[PDB]
Amino acid sequence: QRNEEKAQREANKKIEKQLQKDKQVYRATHRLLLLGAGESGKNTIVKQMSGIFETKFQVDKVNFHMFDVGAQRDERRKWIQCFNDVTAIIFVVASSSYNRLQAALKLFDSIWNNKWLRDTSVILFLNKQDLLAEKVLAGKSKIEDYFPEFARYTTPEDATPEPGEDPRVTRAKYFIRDEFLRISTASGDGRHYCYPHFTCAVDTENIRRVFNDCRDIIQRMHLRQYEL
Amino acid sequence: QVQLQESGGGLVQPGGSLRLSCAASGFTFSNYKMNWVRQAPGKGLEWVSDISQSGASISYTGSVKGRFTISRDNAKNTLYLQMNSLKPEDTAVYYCARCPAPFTRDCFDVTSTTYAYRGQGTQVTVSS
Amino acid sequence: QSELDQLRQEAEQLKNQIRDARKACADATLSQITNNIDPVGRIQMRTRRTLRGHLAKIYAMHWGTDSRLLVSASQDGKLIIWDSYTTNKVHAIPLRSSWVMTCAYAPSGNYVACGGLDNICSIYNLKTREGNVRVSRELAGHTGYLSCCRFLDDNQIVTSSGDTTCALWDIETGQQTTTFTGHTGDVMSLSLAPDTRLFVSGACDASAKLWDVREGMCRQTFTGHESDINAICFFPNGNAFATGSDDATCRLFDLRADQELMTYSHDNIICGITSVSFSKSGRLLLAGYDDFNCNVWDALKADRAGVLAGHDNRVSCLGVTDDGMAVATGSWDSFLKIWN
Amino acid sequence: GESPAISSVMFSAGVLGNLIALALLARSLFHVLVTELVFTDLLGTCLISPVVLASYARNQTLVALAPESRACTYFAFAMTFFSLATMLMLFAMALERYLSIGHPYFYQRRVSRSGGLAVLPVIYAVSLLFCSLPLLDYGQYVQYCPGTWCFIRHGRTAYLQLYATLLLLLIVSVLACNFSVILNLIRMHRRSAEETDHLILLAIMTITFAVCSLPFTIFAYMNETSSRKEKWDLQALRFLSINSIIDPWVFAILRPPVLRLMRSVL
Amino acid sequence: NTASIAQARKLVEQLKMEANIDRIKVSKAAADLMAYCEAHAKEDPLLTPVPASENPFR
Ligand SMILES: CC(C)(C)c1ccc(CN(Cc2cccc(OCC(=O)O)c2)S(=O)(=O)c2cccnc2)cc1
Repeated sequence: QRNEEKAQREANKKIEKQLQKDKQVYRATHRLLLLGAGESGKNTIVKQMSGIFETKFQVDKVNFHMFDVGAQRDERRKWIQCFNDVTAIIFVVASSSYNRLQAALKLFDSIWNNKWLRDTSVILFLNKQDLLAEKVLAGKSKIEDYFPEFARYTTPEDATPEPGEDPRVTRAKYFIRDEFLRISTASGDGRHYCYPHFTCAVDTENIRRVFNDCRDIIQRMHLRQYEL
Repeated sequence: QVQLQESGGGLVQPGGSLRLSCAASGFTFSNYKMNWVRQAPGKGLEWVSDISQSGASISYTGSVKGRFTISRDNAKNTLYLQMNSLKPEDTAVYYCARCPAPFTRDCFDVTSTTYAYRGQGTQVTVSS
Repeated sequence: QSELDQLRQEAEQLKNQIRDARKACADATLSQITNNIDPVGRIQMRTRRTLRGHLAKIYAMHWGTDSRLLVSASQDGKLIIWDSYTTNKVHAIPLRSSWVMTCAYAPSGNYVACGGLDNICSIYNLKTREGNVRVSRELAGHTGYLSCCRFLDDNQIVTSSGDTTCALWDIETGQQTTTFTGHTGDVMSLSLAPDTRLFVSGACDASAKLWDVREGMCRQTFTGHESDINAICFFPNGNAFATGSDDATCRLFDLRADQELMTYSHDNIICGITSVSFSKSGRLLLAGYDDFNCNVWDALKADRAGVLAGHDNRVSCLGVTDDGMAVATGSWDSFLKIWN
Repeated sequence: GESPAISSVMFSAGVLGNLIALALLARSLFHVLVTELVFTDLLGTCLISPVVLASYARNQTLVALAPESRACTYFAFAMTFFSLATMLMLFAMALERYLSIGHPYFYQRRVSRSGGLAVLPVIYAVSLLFCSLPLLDYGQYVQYCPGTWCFIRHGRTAYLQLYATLLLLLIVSVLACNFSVILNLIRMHRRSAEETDHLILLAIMTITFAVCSLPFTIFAYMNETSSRKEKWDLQALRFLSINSIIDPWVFAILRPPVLRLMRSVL
Repeated sequence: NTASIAQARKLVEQLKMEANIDRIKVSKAAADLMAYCEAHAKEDPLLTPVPASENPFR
């Protein structure tokens, strides 16, 4: 008849007026995927800010959600496709580990070249630099025997480091950063960028770095509407 | 079924040479990028090397570059790894892995604890 | 070890024996005795409806047994119950976790299940006594993500998980009644038989298994594919089933001959299958792909006889109604379409 | 005898550019804005230009107003209304681009595509208000020395200065928005391609807008004697017109991909 | 070592238990599938176009 149909239309209109309020909140939020190498220092970064843990924070009246997979297996070729609409993948790399550095490199290469993660940008945090400085000044722990091109590598001219550090620490850090940036500049399809950084447990500037990098990501996303 | 049978292992003096082979069955060998991984005693799985579909793109880890050489015969569906001037820290169980999807440039979980498209591996022992 | 060595040798011997029995039971190809029938010609469907209202990509979708009400689950955190005839939204459940990957409808129409990356299958009651739609239960106990939930009745539910195990739960009590182990990879999809005594499951180890619900053991194993299996569906009579994998190939396996009957593939297809389904008669096999299209296959002649090309992103879910009148399709572009 | 050559080629180029630009989009908020812009320009062209074309064969520079007795009133009304409409549409597009590149987060939530269709309705409303203000005899329309067009009369009224200052404010705002977007593009090119080609397109757009719209405003603050006698008030409007002609070209045809691939091949 | 013995036990017993299955020939099962597809070809609205009057999605 008509009574049930008008009741259904009332219910649909109420549902839609609620879905509008929900859509206005879904657009003001930016979801981030915290995907560390595991026992690599992501715990400190989430301390600074079931099956999946979530951390909400706010910077300059902008809301961010950061997700970290908890009770999952070490295979991630199926549940990572869920995170292709996430605005940024925060990739933590324990730079003091060197073979976990090659494992992190292979993980980054698989994420960068994936078919569904091909439009998602990566904010790369090269953490744990204090132990790296300790090991490179001590000379007991080598990067040469695990990366044979450490020698022959001349520190680039740009990106002057902080003066409180031994130039060998700078050489090692920029070697690792270039190791990641070679993969990142592997050419091809993707429409995505890598924003590498140098962090530690002492820093408190990480949320603002993520804020500015997501700002640049959103700017480059808007800039694509002015093309074809 | 997807079967990967490795052979060629054994015990060799330091500085010797070997050639491990991997025979594949149950899938189009030419559509998949192949990997050689290894597990050392008391340690986890480690990625050693890999080769692409045609064979033009080849990669090794840091500690084997210049010594090992990987190759694949698509006509006989075989994956070869020639190891030269082995060192005592090369003793490990070597596995021939295939990464899960064809025509892709990413191989996600070849180094996972439980991965279906691996082999049983051959023991390569270096001693005198 | 030598014990391990002889165990592996015995396993290989039994494997060879099973392969010999299979090859003994294979006399004529399905494509050899079917070449006498006439082809289905050309099947060309039209987009009758288009349901809008989801914000993010849609992972799951399930028709109701009344062939009218539909459920869809999207990654914005929404479980929307639609009226498919008049396009009106009947319900909109907000979820506790935004990463829902599966959804199911009760055959009675009274409950709706949904699960995801939170390792829980939540049961919502749609017929609350003069109230709203509220969660009835939260079945927890899996160790990996939850890939599929399916109702047996208002009190039993079978689930697939990312920890390589399937489970059978009693909704009233809330504890796992049965646990089906044996897979070596993440279980991606499960399918109930017309009668609810058996069900098949596909995993990331390129194999499918047949489980008996009451006993809880694995009857048969099928290993025709060469990559991850994403979709599975029973034949309308329950004596065969179809799977789709990442090697860009669908396959129709038999339950009585215990081996694969037909292979649906084409060289121009280099994308994986995300969902498969059968029509009411079982003559059509619909398959959604990663190249944004859906293909209709002649399940007996193995030749493609139609295309459903209306989606802009990856076709994630695909379901034929229980009376065979319409086909719902949900994609990652946040739109469900009805075809007929 | 005064040849129609200047009007013929200009009208032809305008209509053909509008049609070529409309074809390639007839199949985001920027899409809605560009389609409304080209629609407005083409509609204004079809509703205005045939009228000035008409008084060329129906008179040998003798009957300026041959068709009717109040036709130039219609011409002046259409002219003012369509100029306000095109200028306001360009202002809306520049403001959209400015918020998109300058304040991304704020633009991320508040501005949605659905509210994009409403820009045309409110622009037409305010344009009808500010262009029908004189039609109630608050101003005056008069035919100009070439005889082929009618427009606001100099002196005895304060309407021409108001029109000129409104268009000047819109022009200054458009230029400020374009320069801010250029600054932001340079900054995001220095923090890091496509930024350079976006810069090329936006720079040529800013130059062709600032050169083809200021002549009218400067020639609208001068004496009626030196204006009509020196015959500059005609080019003052012809430049605004060729601005309306150029806009769809650089908004739809010379998209940054096209310019990028051209500079790559060359 | 001993952790693999248990799973090898599991696999070998599963193979022993699923090796004893009566497998009919492909001919009879394929003929059954053909008979089912032919007996229900009359009730498949997707296989044949239904009149636009009784189609609920007209
Ligand atoms: C609304 C807007 C798009 C800005 C506009 C404004 C005015 C005209 C008329 N035009 C100018 C004109 C002014 C005064 C006199 C005159 O007459 C010329 C003569 O004979 O001297 C011609 S237009 O040239 O027709 C032409 C150019 C570009 C696009 N569409 C039409 C058209 C379009």
